[PDB]
Amino acid sequence: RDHWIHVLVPVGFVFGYYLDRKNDEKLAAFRNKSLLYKRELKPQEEVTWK
Amino acid sequence: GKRLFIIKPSGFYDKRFLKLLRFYILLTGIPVVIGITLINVFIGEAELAEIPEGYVPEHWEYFKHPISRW
Amino acid sequence: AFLPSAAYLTHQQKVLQLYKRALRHLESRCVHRDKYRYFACLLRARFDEHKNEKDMVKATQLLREAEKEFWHGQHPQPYIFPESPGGTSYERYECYKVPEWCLDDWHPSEKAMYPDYFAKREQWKKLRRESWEREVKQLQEETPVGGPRTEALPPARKQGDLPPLWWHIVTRPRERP
Amino acid sequence: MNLFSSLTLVTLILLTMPIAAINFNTHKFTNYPLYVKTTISCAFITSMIPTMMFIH
Amino acid sequence: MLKYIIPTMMLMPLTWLSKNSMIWINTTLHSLLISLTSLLLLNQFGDNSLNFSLTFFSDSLSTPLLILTMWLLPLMLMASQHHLSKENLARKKLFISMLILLQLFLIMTFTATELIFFYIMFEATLVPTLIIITRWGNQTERLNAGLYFLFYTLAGSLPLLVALIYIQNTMGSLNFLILQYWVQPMPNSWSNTFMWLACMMAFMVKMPLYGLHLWLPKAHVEAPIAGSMVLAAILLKLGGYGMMRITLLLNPITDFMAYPFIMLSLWGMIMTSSICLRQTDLKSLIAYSSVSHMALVIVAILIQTPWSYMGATALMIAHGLTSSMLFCLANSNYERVHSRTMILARGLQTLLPLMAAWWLLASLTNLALPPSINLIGELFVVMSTFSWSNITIILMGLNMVITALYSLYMLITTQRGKHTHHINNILPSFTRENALMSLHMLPLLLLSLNPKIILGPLY
Amino acid sequence: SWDKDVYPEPPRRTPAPSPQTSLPNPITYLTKAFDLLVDRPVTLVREFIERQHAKNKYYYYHREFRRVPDITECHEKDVLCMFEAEMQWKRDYKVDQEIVNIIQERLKACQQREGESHRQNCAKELQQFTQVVKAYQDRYHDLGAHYSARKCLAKQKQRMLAERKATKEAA
Amino acid sequence: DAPPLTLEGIKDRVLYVLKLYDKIDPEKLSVNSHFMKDLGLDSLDQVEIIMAMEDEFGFEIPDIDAEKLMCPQEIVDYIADKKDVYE
Amino acid sequence: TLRWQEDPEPEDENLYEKNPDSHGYDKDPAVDVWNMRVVFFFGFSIVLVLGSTFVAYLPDYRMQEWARREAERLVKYREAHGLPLMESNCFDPSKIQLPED
Repeated sequence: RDHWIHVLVPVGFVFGYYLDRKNDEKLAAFRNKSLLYKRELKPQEEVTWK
Repeated sequence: GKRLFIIKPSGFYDKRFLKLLRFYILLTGIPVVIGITLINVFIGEAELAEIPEGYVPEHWEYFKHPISRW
Repeated sequence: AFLPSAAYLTHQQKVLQLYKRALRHLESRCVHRDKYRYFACLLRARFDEHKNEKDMVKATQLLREAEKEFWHGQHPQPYIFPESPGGTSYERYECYKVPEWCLDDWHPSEKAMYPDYFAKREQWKKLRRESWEREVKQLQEETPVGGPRTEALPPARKQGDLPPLWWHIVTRPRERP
Repeated sequence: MNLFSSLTLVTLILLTMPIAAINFNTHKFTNYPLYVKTTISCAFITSMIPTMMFIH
Repeated sequence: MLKYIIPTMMLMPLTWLSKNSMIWINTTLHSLLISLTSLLLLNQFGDNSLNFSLTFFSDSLSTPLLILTMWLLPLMLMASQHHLSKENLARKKLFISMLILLQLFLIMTFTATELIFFYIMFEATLVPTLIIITRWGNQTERLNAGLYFLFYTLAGSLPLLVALIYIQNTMGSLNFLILQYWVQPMPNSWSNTFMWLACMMAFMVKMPLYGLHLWLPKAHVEAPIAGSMVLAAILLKLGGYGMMRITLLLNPITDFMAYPFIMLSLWGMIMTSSICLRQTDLKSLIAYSSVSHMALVIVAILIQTPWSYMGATALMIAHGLTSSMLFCLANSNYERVHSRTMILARGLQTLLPLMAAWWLLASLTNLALPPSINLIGELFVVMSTFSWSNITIILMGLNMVITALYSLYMLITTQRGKHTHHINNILPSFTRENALMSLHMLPLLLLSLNPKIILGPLY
Repeated sequence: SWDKDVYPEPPRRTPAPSPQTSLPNPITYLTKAFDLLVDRPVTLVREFIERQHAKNKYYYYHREFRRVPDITECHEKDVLCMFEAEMQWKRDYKVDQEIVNIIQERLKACQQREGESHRQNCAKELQQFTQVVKAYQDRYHDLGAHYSARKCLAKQKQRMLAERKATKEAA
Repeated sequence: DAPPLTLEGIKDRVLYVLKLYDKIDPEKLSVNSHFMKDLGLDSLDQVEIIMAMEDEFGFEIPDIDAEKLMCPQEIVDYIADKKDVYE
Repeated sequence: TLRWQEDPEPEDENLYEKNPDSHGYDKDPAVDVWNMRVVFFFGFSIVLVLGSTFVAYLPDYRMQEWARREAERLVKYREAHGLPLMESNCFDPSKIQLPED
């Protein structure tokens, strides 16, 4: 490819964006446990947020 | 008759910059304005209503304009 | 006391300048023309009374006393011509006096609108660059050693050449461009 | 009530229109001072109407 | 916050593997892409801040600074590509890498929830800035300027490190949210007095405070254009941000301990402003104007009222934009005439009309013309200081004269009058310079339409 | 539209036009031209837009917050409960700011509507404004830029201590 | 406004105001007539002549150039230089 | 006096001589035009216009207007039951234990 270098910055965003999502999986200790948003789970809803 | 030569600095480059700036602003300004007008005319804004019993809404359903919800 | 031609001002020059400014101030005080004529002829008689004075120190004392008289008798706001310094429209059009070298920075697209003018400009620049070395070689051989003693410039001596340092006094912008 | 506010803000918007007209210019304007003078005279009429309404 | 750090650190392979003719295009394109990406930090809530992880967070104070930094990097890339056109390729890539490293350090300094991480990268911002100033500065005095800047900063900020470690040992944590919920009042003692001084003096130097400002009219002058942008538009605001963060823990000693420093700014912003009336140097004039504006910011922070805090945020953003634009205009004039003195080149409106229009608009935004955000910040600080005391309005009002008294003065001698006869290399304005001016100014006037996004976290 | 109980307005009383001259006033002719040339196309365009909006309907809701225990029943240096208490306090603070804004808007509307008899006909609005300003000042003033629920609780405790002491002096 | 000037026009003007002087015979002077040499005038009369020039053409001649103009053609040349005539 | 070997200072280059259509970005004309196009496209038509559209349509920034709606509820409650429009105490004074003195 003559100009493959122009994928260096965008995909480095996307993978980096994905990393932030993984951090949410490490911070779900109080998911559907906060006193303000404690709510019974809807049918066919395993989690309130991902 | 008897017209003289009015000596002035070259205004070609500044006029070229202004033309380029207006063109590059308008090139995406016209599509976004058309998009906002089409959103507001056809799809339109939401209508405020009370929360139905046993139904919880999404977070993006708490806002009025379609672009804000999006 | 600050002149490009002479180092100093002679006594007659001081008397003439005093007569000029005194007549101008009297014209300012005496707006109507006939009254101005009366007092201008009176001032002319007063200047002509001591015309044939041979004692230099007496003439100098009379000059100093006349300066004191004039400074006591000024108009607080005298008449200034509109284009003279201090006037209403002095240096008004200096925003319009664009120097000609900006024409060298013109685009070829706008240079095509004036073909004959730019041909004449090219031949003028050719004449300047043809005569510049002749002008400077005249300048080195004319002035004495130790630098010029006066700001006056020599003219074009020989035939077929131009006076030295002429470009910025010929191509100067017009008063009303 | 509806004629009043509409005509007053029309006077204001009509006054601010030629600024955008000259700022969005490309060519040499065909006697822009005449355009500005006509705009201001029309705005004078448009502001004369609610002054008459206030007088009434 | 990983979605902005990773592309910024991937900009270095982008600028190190590019061709010898397309480094500027690629770097400007991708930094503009990152500036567009930066708008996703506006998800702010009226009660809670935006917390990403244990390491990074961003409330409504850091967000305008982050957007300004990642918008400012492409502007430096476009500005600093003319005096480096003849430079060697490797040194060009090293300069771009220094700019990229400086942006990375800044945008992770503004988001650190823990205070010692903030200190570490607040001092990591020293190295690329100093390298740029002492390497690509022009004249002899860049070395002395770099020494002055580095030593003022470090000698002011080592006791800040000592105090922060003492806070970590005493309170038990340095996280800003924990400190927000575990803050204890500081009683009256000499130990607490020197605690306040150690916490404050680093930001006092970096603000700069009057009497500690001697490193500004050197480092803002000998540095190149991109160095001038970062020196006037982020780092001073970085000191202000640190001051806003660390004034939380120093209550209620501040209610008297801020008493001298306010005076040191309240008189100080007079004197430096008067210096701009009698400055023979354009860059020095802009630097002393920056001193005066940041002294006004210092007073606003020290009186600690809500209106003063929103005024300080708006003032910091607006002053960063205006100072960067003014430095760009002065650098364009210096490139054209090859001297920095203000009186050499006169009457440039006859030759450069559109750049004269940009000069007029920048000067108008400098003297706080309404409804610009400069006037909004200045006004809010004025209201808060009038609530603080009455006679302060005099110290405001006189300043409101003197500011204009230099700004229009800066407008006259550089643009009005009869032009210099012997200077005949005044080329017409490039598209690059005009694009740089428009990209500096149009966000400011657009921010005048919706200012509520820069009015601080307590808006 | 808006709700008239929150934003009160008196029923208007418009006099009938009873002219005493024969010259026709231009106001009536210009008004008739206004509903001819302006109101009809504007209303037609709005009718078309309203039909297009009635073709595609969807709703949005006002977010409701349940009550979390406040800072008075929160253990000290227990961030898990104090965080929720402080969030509730800040939400309440913003709501009270908008309430005071509503009362200020009421006062300005009363003054403009009454015109030249505003200092007699707007006594109730001024009294409501004074009451809400007094309560806001006693609730939220002099906290600083670093305001929190603990500072508000300390200010309220000091105010109740001063009130109890002043009662004890005059008892 | 501001009608154009010409060399023969300004020459006619300076001669026309010169024959209205009671110290000068109109049947003797020409365009190369010196004042104190060919006409027997005085230096003060030259000063009055220069002030008449200023009041005629509406612009003031500076003194350091007023002390040098000695013939009507010299005044014509100075006015032509100062007004940029015959473009 | 003899002095060291040193290149003289080069003359100042003009970009308009070899390229009268130069935009001032680079000496290469194609690189010049492409740099100008990249700057004008990604600066004005990508960040500025779309950023203004994004900021103009922010979804209820800082909950601000929401509080207004909540006020339009609360007063509607507190003007209907005869309650005071605003209490002078933030918390309930019953559940506060003052120190004895």
